[PDB]
Amino acid sequence: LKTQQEQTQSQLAFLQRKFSNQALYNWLRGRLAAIYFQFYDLAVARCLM
Amino acid sequence: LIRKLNTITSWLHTQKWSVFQLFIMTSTSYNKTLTPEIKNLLDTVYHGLQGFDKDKADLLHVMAPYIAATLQLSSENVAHSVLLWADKLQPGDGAMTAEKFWDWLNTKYTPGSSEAVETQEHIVQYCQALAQLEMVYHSTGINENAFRLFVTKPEMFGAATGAAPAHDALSLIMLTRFADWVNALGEKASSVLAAFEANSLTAEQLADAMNLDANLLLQASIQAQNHQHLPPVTPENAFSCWTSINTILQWVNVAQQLNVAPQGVSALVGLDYIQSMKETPTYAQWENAAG
Amino acid sequence: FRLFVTKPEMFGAATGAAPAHDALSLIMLTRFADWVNALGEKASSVLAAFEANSLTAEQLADAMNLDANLLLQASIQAQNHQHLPPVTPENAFSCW
Amino acid sequence: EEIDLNSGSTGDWRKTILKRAFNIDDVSLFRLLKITDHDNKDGKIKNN
Amino acid sequence: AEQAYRWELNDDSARFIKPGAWQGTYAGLLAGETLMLSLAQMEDAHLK
Amino acid sequence: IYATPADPKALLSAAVATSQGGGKLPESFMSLWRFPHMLENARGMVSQLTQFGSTLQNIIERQDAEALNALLQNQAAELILTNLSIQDKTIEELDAE
Amino acid sequence: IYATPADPKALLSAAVATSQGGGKLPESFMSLWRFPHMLENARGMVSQLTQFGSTLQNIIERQDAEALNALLQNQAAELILTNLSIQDKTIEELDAE
Repeated sequence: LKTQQEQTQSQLAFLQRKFSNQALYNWLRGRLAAIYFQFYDLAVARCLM
Repeated sequence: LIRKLNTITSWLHTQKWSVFQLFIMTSTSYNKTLTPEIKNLLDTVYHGLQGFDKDKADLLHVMAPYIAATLQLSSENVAHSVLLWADKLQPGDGAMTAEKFWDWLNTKYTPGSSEAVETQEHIVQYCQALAQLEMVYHSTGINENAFRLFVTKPEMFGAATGAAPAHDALSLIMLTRFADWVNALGEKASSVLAAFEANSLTAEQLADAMNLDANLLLQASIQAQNHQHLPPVTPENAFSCWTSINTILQWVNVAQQLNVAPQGVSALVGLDYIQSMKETPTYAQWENAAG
Repeated sequence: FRLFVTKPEMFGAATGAAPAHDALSLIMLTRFADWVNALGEKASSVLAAFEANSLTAEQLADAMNLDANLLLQASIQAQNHQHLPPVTPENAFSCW
Repeated sequence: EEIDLNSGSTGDWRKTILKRAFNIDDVSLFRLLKITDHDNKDGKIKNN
Repeated sequence: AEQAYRWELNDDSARFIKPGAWQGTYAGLLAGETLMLSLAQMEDAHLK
Repeated sequence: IYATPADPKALLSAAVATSQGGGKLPESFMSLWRFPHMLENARGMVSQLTQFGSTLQNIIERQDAEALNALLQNQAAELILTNLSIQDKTIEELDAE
Repeated sequence: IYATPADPKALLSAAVATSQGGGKLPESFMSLWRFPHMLENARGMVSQLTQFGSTLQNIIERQDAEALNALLQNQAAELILTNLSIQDKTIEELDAE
């Protein structure tokens, strides 16, 4: 069981420093959402033209 | 003080948080240091807001998703709420605003350079402060819109009305108990909180929410109004103010505990020894209460 | 890890020598890592402060949940007695 | 004997007798009365 | 494209592509999409 | 008389929604371009918009998935604690035996 | 006096971030091409860049997954060892009984 704890914590540590983070997707979605709003306004401007 | 320590200790033990976990949230220390995480926020808000016009849109609103990108798992509405709270609290050795903040970003900041203006320290604080408030939303687990109501109008949660929303152990546990109350309402919760936004929320409606008899709630509000409280309870604010709701609810819990109507609770509290120094209660009155 | 390879000086190396690749050094690195994870969440703030000479007692105090005065008195006590690597106010919290 | 079974009322010992007899508070007793008679506009019982 | 734009109108002070879409942390992902916003903006100013 | 702990309670979770609405339509512009050319131009732009759409959506769903993963590792790492304390009490029992 | 091992401590993991920033914009060039032709050329280039983007992203996420997978297999293969020994001790127990 002690080993198992060190197992799980180890996996958890992975979740921390694996390249695909919680943070990575947070910034990724944040930025892409901002750019998506701005780009919607520009494309609806086109459609209105 | 003893009452306060007892209450908060019992509450932390109840909810499995050490004192330290609470300190990092309640307190206004804010260690100033340039962490990689903060550097990343500053970068995302810098390149994000490169072109901003005070006229076209609100600063906070344009800014919201950008800081939400840096903090772990927070939505946009969450981020905005955090910013309103930030600007209300002014967290720094130098009082901070999203405006002062943005001023410093656009003015004196340069990405990927270690050296920077010492003013950064005040600003660094601001950042960790945002993260702090973020935790409060997640930690207490309040409804997102509700959290926004809290920061926008802390007044309805019994605040001074002239003050920034409270960042206290007392107010944090309030937030928790409110969240838990909403969850107790369950499916009806949206209807309830919505009604609480306007003066729409009434007894008989909260009654339909908590599966209690409407008359129980109505009698409870009456009885709360009749007796004097530290925050008084009046027909106008019985269900607009959370504090009045918590009070009236407490009347319900006591009454349901003694298996009696609020009517009985009034007689019981009437039997107070110092209060009845003025009109001494009948023996027969005591018999009535006993019955 | 990058800090260790770039400035082995800050981990007690000769300062004119290549960062150490010895069993003793390996255990140094390990006890360092375990110490960092003990810092846990504040670790970024800690390491950031360790980058400059910014890292101080009273602040590591907020990091390790210990009393500030405990660490400050600890520093005093370390500085007075003679150690193999001596400790002076200037290098007490900058050198690991 | 008129017995006040109004939700928001403290009444004669008779109300109390009804309550011990049924193990009910004033409130649920009032609902009970409403199920007894829907035309009883005021909280009165004939006691019969 | 920015330069040829700064040519077609006499305005040479036009700044439509700003650093930096690419980011050091992260793979540098979203660099491209961010750029195509800058381009889309440029086309908007040009057409108006 | 023998006290009976009674009927462990169920837990409730809140289902609440966001409401956001927009004006929102911006003032149109008159293009020196003929109809088919602007039609296909707005077409190109809109295709790029939908593309940002599917990429954004994917990003959100994957964000939520990493969240769920993190939640799992944390709560499991918590359960192993009490299980550990349990093991120690059962070996304590073996010593009593 | 009966010795009590007291509690089992929980383990902690450090969450640390990388920070890198760029200047960075390189000096512009004056192209002998007219505005729309360069607009659409640079457009083409940007779609090719983004395409590389999503492809690269996929590569990383799949890399991370194969890694997590490897860890899982390694550590399970390590638990089965102690389990095998546990079994050796239970057959030993049956021989004692």
